[PDB]
Amino acid sequence: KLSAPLDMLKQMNESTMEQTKLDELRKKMSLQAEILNKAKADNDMFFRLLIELMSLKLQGELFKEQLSKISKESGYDSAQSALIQATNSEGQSPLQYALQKQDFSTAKYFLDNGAKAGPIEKAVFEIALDSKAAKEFGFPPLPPEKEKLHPVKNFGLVLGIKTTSVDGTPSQFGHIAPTYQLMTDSVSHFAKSHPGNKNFQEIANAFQFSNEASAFKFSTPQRNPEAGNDLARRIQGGELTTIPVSCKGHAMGLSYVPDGPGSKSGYLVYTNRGLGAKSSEHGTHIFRIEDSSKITPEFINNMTSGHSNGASHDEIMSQIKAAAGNKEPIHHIKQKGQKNDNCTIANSKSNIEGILLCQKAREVGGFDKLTESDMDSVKKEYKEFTKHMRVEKVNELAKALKENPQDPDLNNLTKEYLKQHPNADPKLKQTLETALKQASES
Repeated sequence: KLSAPLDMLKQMNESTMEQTKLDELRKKMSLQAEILNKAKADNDMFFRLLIELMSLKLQGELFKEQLSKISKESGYDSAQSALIQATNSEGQSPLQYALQKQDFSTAKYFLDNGAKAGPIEKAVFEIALDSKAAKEFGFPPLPPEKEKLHPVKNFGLVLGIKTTSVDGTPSQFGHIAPTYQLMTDSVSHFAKSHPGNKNFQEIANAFQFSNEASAFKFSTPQRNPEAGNDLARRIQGGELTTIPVSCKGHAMGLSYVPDGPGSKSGYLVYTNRGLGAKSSEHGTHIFRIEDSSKITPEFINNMTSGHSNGASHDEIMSQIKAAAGNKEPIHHIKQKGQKNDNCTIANSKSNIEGILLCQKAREVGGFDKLTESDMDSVKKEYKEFTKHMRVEKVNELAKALKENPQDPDLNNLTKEYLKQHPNADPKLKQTLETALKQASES
C-alpha cells in the first residue's frame, strides 16, 4: 500500500550529505555560475513563486513542470540548481521549507528533482515525522531510540553551540518532550537552590504542572483534550500557568500570569524569537487579560498540539490574539533573534523574563506603576536565572568530558563553545579549558 513513504525515506538517505560536503557542492556550483556569468539568481523571487506554486495543490507532473519554469524565471538553470542552492530569509532550503510545512508530497518531488538532505534537512524531517500529516502520508511512528535528547542537542541548545555530532546529528532542532523536560528541570533546580525566591517557586510549580499535564511524547501531547481542561482550570483558579505552544515545525513560548489567587484577570505572555516573527518583534509580548475565561480548554489544546495537528504560525498567532480580545500588547521585551532552530529552549526560556516582568507588575499594582529600578530588578533576576542555567551546563559539560575524555562529541562541543563564545565569563572558559587539558591525557 504505502510504498511512497518507504521510497521517500530511501531517497532522503541516498541524498544525505555531511554539511561540509553539501557546502562544497554549493560552492562548486557557485564557481560554475560565475563561469557562465549570467544574471544573479533571485532567491526571494524563487521562494515567492515556490510558495504560490505549492498552494495550487497540483499533481506531480504539472508541479514538476511549473517548478522548472519558476526556477528559470528566478535565474537558475534548472529546478535541481535552484533546489540545491536557494535559501529563504529564514535560512531554509526549499526541501527544509517543505518538510517544516509538513508538505511531504512537495518534499518528495524536490527529492525526485535532486534536492540534497544535509543534517538540518534531516533534523527538520525527523521533527515533521511526529505529526498527523506524517501518519496520514503513511509514515510509521518514530523509533523509541529517538526519544532521548542527543548530547549535542542537550549541550548545544542550552549553551548555544552550533555543531554536528559525528553521527550526523545537529545540535539545532529538538523535540518538544525532552526539551520541555529540560526546561522544567532547569527551573526547578534554580527554585530549589533559591528557596527565598518566591517568584521562582511559582515558576517551577507552573512548569512542573504543565510538563506533566501535557504529557508530550516527541512533539505530540498524549492526552490532548484533558490536558487543556487541566490547564484552563488552573488558569481559571488564578494560578501561574505555562502553555506549551507550537505550530508546524516551530515552538513558541506562552504563559498566563494571574493578578492574584482566584482572580479573573492577569497577563498572557507570548514569546517568539524566531521563525514567523518579524525581526523588529523578536522577543516577548505581554497582553493584558481582563477576563481569563477567554483562555479556553480548546485554545490550550490547540496551542499544545499545534505542531502535531499541522497548525500554521498565523493560525496559532491569530488564536492567541483572539484570546487577548484582539487588543495590542501592553509591553514588548526585545530579545535576540534566532534562526534555523525551532526554539524549543530559546522561546520557553526567554518567556520567563516576561513572567518575571508580570510578577513585578502584579506586586507594584500594575504596569502603570513600574519604575526604572523595578524593571532593572526584573532583568537582574532573569539574568541570575540564565547565568545559573549556563554555569550548571558548562560544569556538566566539563564533568562529562573528564569522565569520557576520548569522546569526539564532548571534545568538539567543548572546543566549539570556546570558539563561539569568545566573550564568555573567564570562569566558564577556565573550567572548559582545564577540562580539555585533562582530557588530553590518554
